Amino acid sequence: YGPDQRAQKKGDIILGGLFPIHFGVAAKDQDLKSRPESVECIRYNFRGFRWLQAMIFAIEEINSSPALLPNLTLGYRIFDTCNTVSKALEATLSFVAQNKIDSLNLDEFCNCSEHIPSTIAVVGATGSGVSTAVANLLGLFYIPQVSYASSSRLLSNKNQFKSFLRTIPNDEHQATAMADIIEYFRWNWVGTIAADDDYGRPGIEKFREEAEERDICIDFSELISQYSDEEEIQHVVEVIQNSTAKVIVVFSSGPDLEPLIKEIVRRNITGKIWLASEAWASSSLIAMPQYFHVVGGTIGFALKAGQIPGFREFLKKVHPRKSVHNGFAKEFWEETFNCHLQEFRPLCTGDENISSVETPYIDYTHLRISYNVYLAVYSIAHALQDIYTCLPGRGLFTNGSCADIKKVEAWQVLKHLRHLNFTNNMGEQVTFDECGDLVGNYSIINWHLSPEDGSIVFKEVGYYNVYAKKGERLFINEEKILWSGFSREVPFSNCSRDCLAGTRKGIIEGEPTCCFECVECPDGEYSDETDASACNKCPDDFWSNENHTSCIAKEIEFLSWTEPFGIALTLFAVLGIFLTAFVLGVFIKFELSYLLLFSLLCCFSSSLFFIGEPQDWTCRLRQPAFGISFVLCISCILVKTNRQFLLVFLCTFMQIVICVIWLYTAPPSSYRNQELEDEIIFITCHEGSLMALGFLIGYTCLLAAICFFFAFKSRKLPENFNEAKFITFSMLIFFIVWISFIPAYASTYGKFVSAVEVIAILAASFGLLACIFFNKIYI
Amino acid sequence: YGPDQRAQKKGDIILGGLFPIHFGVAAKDQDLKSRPESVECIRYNFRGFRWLQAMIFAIEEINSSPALLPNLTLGYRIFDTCNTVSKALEATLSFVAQNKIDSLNLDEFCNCSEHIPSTIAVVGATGSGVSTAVANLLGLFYIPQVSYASSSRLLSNKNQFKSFLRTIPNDEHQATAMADIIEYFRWNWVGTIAADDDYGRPGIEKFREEAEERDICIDFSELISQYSDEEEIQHVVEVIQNSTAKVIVVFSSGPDLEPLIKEIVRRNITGKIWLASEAWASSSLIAMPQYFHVVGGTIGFALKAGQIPGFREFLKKVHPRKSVHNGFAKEFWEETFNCHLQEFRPLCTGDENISSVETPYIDYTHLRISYNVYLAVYSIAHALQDIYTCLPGRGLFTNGSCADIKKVEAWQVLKHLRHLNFTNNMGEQVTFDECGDLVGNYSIINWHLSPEDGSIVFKEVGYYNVYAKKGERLFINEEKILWSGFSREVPFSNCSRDCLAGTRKGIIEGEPTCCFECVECPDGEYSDETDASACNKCPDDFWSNENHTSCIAKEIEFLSWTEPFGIALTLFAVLGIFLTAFVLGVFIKFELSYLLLFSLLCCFSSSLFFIGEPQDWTCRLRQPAFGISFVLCISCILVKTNRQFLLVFLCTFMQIVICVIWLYTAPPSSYRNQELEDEIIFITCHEGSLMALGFLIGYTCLLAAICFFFAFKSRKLPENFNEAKFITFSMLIFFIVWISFIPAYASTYGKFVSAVEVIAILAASFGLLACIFFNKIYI
Ligand SMILES: *[C@@H]1O[C@H](CO)[C@@H](O[C@@H]2O[C@H](CO)[C@@H](O[C@@H]3O[C@H](CO)[C@@H](O)[C@H](O)[C@H]3NC(C)=O)[C@H](O)[C@H]2NC(C)=O)[C@H](O)[C@H]1NC(C)=O
Ligand SMILES: *[C@@H]1O[C@H](CO)[C@@H](O[C@@H]2O[C@H](CO)[C@@H](O[C@@H]3O[C@H](CO)[C@@H](O)[C@H](O)[C@H]3NC(C)=O)[C@H](O)[C@H]2NC(C)=O)[C@H](O)[C@H]1NC(C)=O
Ligand SMILES: *[C@@H]1O[C@H](CO)[C@@H](O[C@@H]2O[C@H](CO)[C@@H](O)[C@H](O)[C@H]2NC(C)=O)[C@H](O)[C@H]1NC(C)=O
Ligand SMILES: *[C@@H]1O[C@H](CO)[C@@H](O[C@@H]2O[C@H](CO)[C@@H](O)[C@H](O)[C@H]2NC(C)=O)[C@H](O)[C@H]1NC(C)=O
Ligand SMILES: N[C@@H](Cc1c[nH]c2ccccc12)C(=O)O
Ligand SMILES: N[C@@H](Cc1c[nH]c2ccccc12)C(=O)O
Ligand SMILES: *[C@@H]1O[C@H](CO)[C@@H](O)[C@H](O)[C@H]1NC(C)=O
Ligand SMILES: *[C@@H]1O[C@H](CO)[C@@H](O)[C@H](O)[C@H]1NC(C)=O
Ligand SMILES: *[C@@H]1O[C@H](CO)[C@@H](O)[C@H](O)[C@H]1NC(C)=O
Ligand SMILES: *[C@@H]1O[C@H](CO)[C@@H](O)[C@H](O)[C@H]1NC(C)=O
Ligand SMILES: *[C@@H]1O[C@H](CO)[C@@H](O)[C@H](O)[C@H]1NC(C)=O
Ligand SMILES: *[C@@H]1O[C@H](CO)[C@@H](O)[C@H](O)[C@H]1NC(C)=O
Ligand SMILES: *[C@@H]1O[C@H](CO)[C@@H](O)[C@H](O)[C@H]1NC(C)=O
Ligand SMILES: *[C@@H]1O[C@H](CO)[C@@H](O)[C@H](O)[C@H]1NC(C)=O
Ligand SMILES: [Ca+2]
Ligand SMILES: [Ca+2]
Ligand SMILES: [Ca+2]
Ligand SMILES: [Ca+2]
Repeated sequence: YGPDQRAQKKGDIILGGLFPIHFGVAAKDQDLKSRPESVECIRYNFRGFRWLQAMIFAIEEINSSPALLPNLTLGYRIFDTCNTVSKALEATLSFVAQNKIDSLNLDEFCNCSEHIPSTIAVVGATGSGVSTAVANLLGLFYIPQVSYASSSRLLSNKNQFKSFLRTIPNDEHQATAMADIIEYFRWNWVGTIAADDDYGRPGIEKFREEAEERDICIDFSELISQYSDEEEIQHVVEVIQNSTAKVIVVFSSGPDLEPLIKEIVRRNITGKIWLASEAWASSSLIAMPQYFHVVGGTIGFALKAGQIPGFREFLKKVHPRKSVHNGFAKEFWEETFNCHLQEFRPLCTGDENISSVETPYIDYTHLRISYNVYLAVYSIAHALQDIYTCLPGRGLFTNGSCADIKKVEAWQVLKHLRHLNFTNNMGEQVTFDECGDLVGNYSIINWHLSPEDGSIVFKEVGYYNVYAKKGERLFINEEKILWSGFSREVPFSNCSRDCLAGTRKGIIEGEPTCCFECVECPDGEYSDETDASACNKCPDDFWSNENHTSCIAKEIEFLSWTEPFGIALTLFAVLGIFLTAFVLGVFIKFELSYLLLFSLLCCFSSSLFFIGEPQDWTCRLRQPAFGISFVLCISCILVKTNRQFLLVFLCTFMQIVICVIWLYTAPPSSYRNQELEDEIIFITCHEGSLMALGFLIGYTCLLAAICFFFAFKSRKLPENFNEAKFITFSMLIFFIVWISFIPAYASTYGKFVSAVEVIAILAASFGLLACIFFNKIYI
Repeated sequence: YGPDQRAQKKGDIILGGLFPIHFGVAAKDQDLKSRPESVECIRYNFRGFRWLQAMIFAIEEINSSPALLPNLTLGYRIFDTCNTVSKALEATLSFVAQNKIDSLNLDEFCNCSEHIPSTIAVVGATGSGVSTAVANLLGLFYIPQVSYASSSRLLSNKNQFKSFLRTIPNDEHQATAMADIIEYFRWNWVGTIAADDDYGRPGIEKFREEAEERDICIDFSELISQYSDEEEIQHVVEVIQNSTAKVIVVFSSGPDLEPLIKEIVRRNITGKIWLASEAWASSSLIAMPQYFHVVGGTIGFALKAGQIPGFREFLKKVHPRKSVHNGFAKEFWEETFNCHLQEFRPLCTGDENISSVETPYIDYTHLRISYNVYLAVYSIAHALQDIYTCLPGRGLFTNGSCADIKKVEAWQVLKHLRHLNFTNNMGEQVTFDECGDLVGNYSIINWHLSPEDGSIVFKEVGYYNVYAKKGERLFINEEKILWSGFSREVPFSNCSRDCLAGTRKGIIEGEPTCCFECVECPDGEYSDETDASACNKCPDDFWSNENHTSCIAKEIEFLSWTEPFGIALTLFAVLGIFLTAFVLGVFIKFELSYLLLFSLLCCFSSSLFFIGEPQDWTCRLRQPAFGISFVLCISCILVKTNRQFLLVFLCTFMQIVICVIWLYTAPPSSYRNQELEDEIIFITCHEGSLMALGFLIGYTCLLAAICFFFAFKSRKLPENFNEAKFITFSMLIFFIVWISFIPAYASTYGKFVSAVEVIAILAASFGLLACIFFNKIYI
């Protein structure tokens, strides 16, 4: 009863089933003026008819093989749910009719003897919005429902759907796999689209939850349906166009993506790569050749294929007349041959060849969901077998006493179906968990266009092994992947382009972490990585390059010790020492000959002892350059004609006491200065407050000035061949040198702050011997 | 029939109803050894019994007032769904029993005359996981279901739930309101918790979708249930403890938050503020006084209260004996008085006072959902009224012919219920939209503890006007809000603390945009805002401050025009001019008196014409400082005793030709230099390649040196009171000055690169007159 398009066959134990022979109900909506009537289904699903044949075929195989359920035949009352909850509930209200005694004792059948004989276990409700609505009605009467296709995670809640097992993997793994793919191809800017029913809605939240532990920032997220209006479809395609993201993760069903794909083709939005859910990655509505402008390269998923023997030869044995136990055969015949079967449209002779036309009923390469239908009805058969072959004192019920077969109930088959452990025709073990589902391995496919009259071929490009360890589960042989149909290079679908090794990452306000700008950082930056979020600072003896990469450029070494700028002045000091020694020899052979020669040679020999990079001793040894000058300027008071002479320690010991007092105040330490930035590693010796200045003013500007007022009366007096005149000329040379010293010493730094003093001491002590020794010798 | 705890009363038109008298079914799960039986409900819901009394009371009011539905009495078959889909489906399978002809013609009642008289419109299914499961079964038979409490957005899909209207607002507005509150209090780091059924799951996705257009980054998102296990509850409280976010948006129901709230109290996780959904913000399971350590200050929502007259006096008229049409009264009596009614537990006399004990059945301050029950049954009455008072040729059905009352069907009441426009007892208009719901205004409450024996009082702190414009809908009078129970200051719940105006925002890799670090930016930074994501760069005449805020510090103005460093040298130049003029007057009164006085005064008067900030003319007027020196040094060849003399243009015109050729090569333009960074706005005049150097070497070092070999034979020759000797002394002064000029000119910059040349010209031209004019005058 119920609907009047059944597929019915009597038997001892009646199964029942629910299959999607059409794709939907008609678009007519009632205004409720007239009394409402049953809505008529519109499209046709040859894949759904193949699923129905796979159920019926395995029931004939169980009734054929006598090693499984002997002297007991299986019937079935297979209905058709046109992918709608109402058409499914009209069927599963006729499934539970004899069981409807427990609340309504007022059934009292009164229209049949066996009273619509009680279904033991229903196999069906493909959609997950349909299984959720049928498993609520098959949960009061405890009839087990073994669904072959519904694969949402809401149905794995065994406090509400108390009797629901399924032979298709959960979708907690597929939303992990679609994040592993996006992580593996190094994308971080994707968008999601999900069908608004119980399949896409809790299956895109798992992808959102598992693509933010990988940094898979989501761009947009829209929900579609198969009954959405034109404003909603236009809004979804405007969000697709208004964005810049090439990976679109579509977690939807077959005919829910149809109004979006039609309109995206009609508006020609090319470039995106569609990661596909399992429900539409092998679909005879989206894989159509004229959609291949926008739908190509769609890396999808598919379940593990099966092998059913004799099934393809059983599919061709169909007929609208020889099949008396199949009410859908006439509708399939008329829809596949464009006939009109008589018992615009020509009358059908009924002698056609089924292998002649091209249709998804017989043009298939792998059984994937049809094998799940076969496996579900074999699961119910292998539970009825264990009820059949149970010995007393051994079973599963209370006190081990198992139940009979001739009066078997639905909850006993549910109890045995929970504890199921059997083997297929492929040697695999099938067992339902505590949440009642199987576990399987996905085989990632790709959408290629066959270049000889073929529609679309699905080329397998890897797997997804769910048994392996977390992290190593995905294998993508990416030399078979044709990006957007024809290309070969992996497309760029990041948000902002990853900047180079000279720049850092700077963010925009109101945009995610996955989108930045990239600016350069200054002054000791050294962005050593490629995408560093903050470039560091260099060590103090290093400075950044021109391209702002790793700072291998060190700072200065400004010393000029043996350089060709200081070595020539050292040669001048050696020439002064040699010219002094050649006069000392002529003064020895041929106190003003001992001290005013020895300290005079010291003032020109220790003046070469202030070059190079200074240190503690080379920074404390600047005091002899004045202490020896104060003793070598004693000739101006010792060689005069106004001459008890060995009391030069009335000034030399004063200078020595000044030096011994000032060596603690002006410290014996070079001080490295930071005046420039790039190459500024200095050494400047940092005289304290007044020490060397007071020492110079009290010796080298005081003795030569106290000699000045004493020799100004003798400058116009020649004596001993004008010795006073030559002393005054050397004193004028010394005054010119000490006038030239101080401003050039004040207005220089570093390399040129010592080369003024060391040149001025040379220029004074060379004149103070060349004006005097030559005139005293050559006369 | 169905369940054997009904509330039944016969009548002409039977309504039906579904109410949550208990809170859930017992925790016993079947192992299916025994034959499974009906599970027994556990807790009690006095609020649910108040809702049942509000339905029954309005049915008595319709049967009482003769102005509404006269000569026609309303019955009801009210059942009890213990918040479970299975207990609701056992009831709504006994609602549709006479309507079960359309698919099963084999009903053929055979146990009643009227055959369980057909319910016209059911009122119930409070939960939104229960209304979704009952509206699928009341959508084949087109019975209208007017739910009073289910408020999810999945039920507003009129292609699947074809007959479902409701008198509670949708939850597309409440998830907007909870984002408006978080935006209004300036939070950006929240966490969400949602009950895993059809209420929290599509209601937290709307909050996630509307709290990322406001930048409301989400921290965590967990799903709970009332059947969750201890590992899941421990995981949720470990995510709450392991996070740092104080705003927790709980979108859940009453008894779904119970195992989380119990365990959070048992582990004492204090500090969080719980934004509440409407379902538990006024709940007699969470608002309990011992939970107030962690549950306080919970800014919730509540619907608009109603006024039902006579209802509180009707509630006290209940009795287990006088109520013959109410099967729940004995259970309510026994559960509220701890009795055991006879027809551990003492026997009940049945003479107690209902207003004596404290219970949520009678301790209420505002009718919110009870008014919705009243409004739903008045909606069905005001649709039956319009079927009653329809004139022919005027109705809503086909060709205007409306239907009778004595044979009325469910789809006619559905048609009239769609077109409903009536008025309450409060003067408000009630009309269902095209998606079949009402619109209402929320009244935001807060959870205060009453400090005299009270449990928890709910103090209203504002509203949420959904009729107003988008953006201005929320009004929070925040001087009534007690944060976490007692406090008064708004709590800080951002991710990272907003940094100051000296620093920028730097990001962390692997963390959202809402969390940053804050580093300082250098060298012309001027972070003018408070939380700028990138600090700008200053204009070139400005440099950054010490605190790196807005750069008001301008650069240098190094000129020294009228400063106390250049004005004293200008006074020295004026003194040189005056001392030259006083000698010119004594040479006039008492060509070497004309040219060697006029050009000599020019060389000391135009030497003050090179001070200040230079410009085109003040940078081209450096050439007279050599052109006048070459003409004023002509005295050294014009005043000698070896003296056709007016051919000084054999050198002065050569210098003039050099200047006229070099004024284009060395350009007349000051060049601003950038040698330092902070205060470095310079002017340096940028001599070209060799122009001034060659001019100086060809005039001022050439004439004085060609005079040298001519006057070296006359230096030992006194003539005209030693004029040659005084000329040689002035030439030695000039040679000393031009030896002191060049190194101090080379080793300075800017302010000290002109003050060396302008001092050296003064020192040369003062000596070249003071050595000569004084000896020529005073003799
Ligand atoms: C889109 O943005 C992505 C950021 O999420 C980029 O992903 C980055 O790719 C890098 C390779 O180009 C990865 O570097 C790897 O780092 C690990 C250590 O973390 C090393 O062992 C690997 O050797 C190294 N890879 C190579 C080739 O050297 C980054 O780790 C990775 N970022 C993250 C967060 O994982 C994408 O590159 C970018 N897209 C494009 C096209 O550039
Ligand atoms: C948590 O982070 C939030 C960032 O999302 C901070 O929110 C910022 O608060 C500022 C006020 O303190 C807002 O400034 C306002 O800016 C508008 C113009 O955009 C002006 O008209 C207002 O006058 C100005 N407010 C004041 C008081 O001057 C920021 O706009 C706002 N950020 C955003 C993105 O809106 C929170 O402040 C922060 N929490 C705490 C406690 O600081
Ligand atoms: C799951 O997928 C994997 C890979 O696609 C399959 O694992 C292989 O199984 C064969 C047969 O046992 C082994 O010889 C290989 O070594 C396996 N590959 C590995 C471990 O990488 C497996 O057949 C699939 N199906 C199931 C049910 O596990
Ligand atoms: C919705 O909420 C608002 C504010 O809580 C209420 O609006 C006020 O209504 C009264 C009566 O009409 C007016 O006098 C006020 O001016 C309104 N306030 C405004 C416009 O800010 C309103 O009563 C609530 N209910 C409905 C059904 O709108
Ligand atoms: N899991 C799918 C059902 C499904 C799997 N494969 C399919 C192929 C076609 C149609 C539906 C399916 C759903 O929830 O809807
Ligand atoms: N909308 C709630 C129903 C509800 C509203 N208020 C309530 C108060 C108590 C219990 C349930 C409710 C839900 O979907 O579940
Ligand atoms: C798309 O972008 C245009 C231009 O900014 C804008 O006008 C339009 O509203 C956008 N549409 C959507 C859906 O964002
Ligand atoms: C869509 O665009 C592609 C490439 O731009 C082009 O080949 C194709 O013909 C277009 N189709 C339509 C219908 O505009
Ligand atoms: C043993 O089995 C009988 C019926 O088979 C049952 O009534 C009884 O309770 C059982 N006893 C135990 C201890 O299991
Ligand atoms: C039962 O199933 C388990 C795995 O689920 C398997 O290891 C075991 O071999 C099965 N039992 C038998 C008897 O095959
Ligand atoms: C909480 O933090 C601790 C310490 O880092 C960690 O060991 C634990 O696994 C965390 N738990 C969760 C649920 O994040
Ligand atoms: C929980 O903590 C609060 C404050 O720390 C304290 O007042 C209260 O007594 C605690 N309760 C328990 C059970 O530890
Ligand atoms: C008028 O009404 C009759 C019955 O009331 C109906 O059969 C007929 O179709 C209607 N005609 C029009 C034009 O509405
Ligand atoms: C019908 O409802 C509208 C608003 O929905 C209201 O404006 C109008 O007044 C109502 N009709 C009557 C007759 O009150
Ligand atoms: Ca398909
Ligand atoms: Ca934003
Ligand atoms: Ca409650
Ligand atoms: Ca991260």
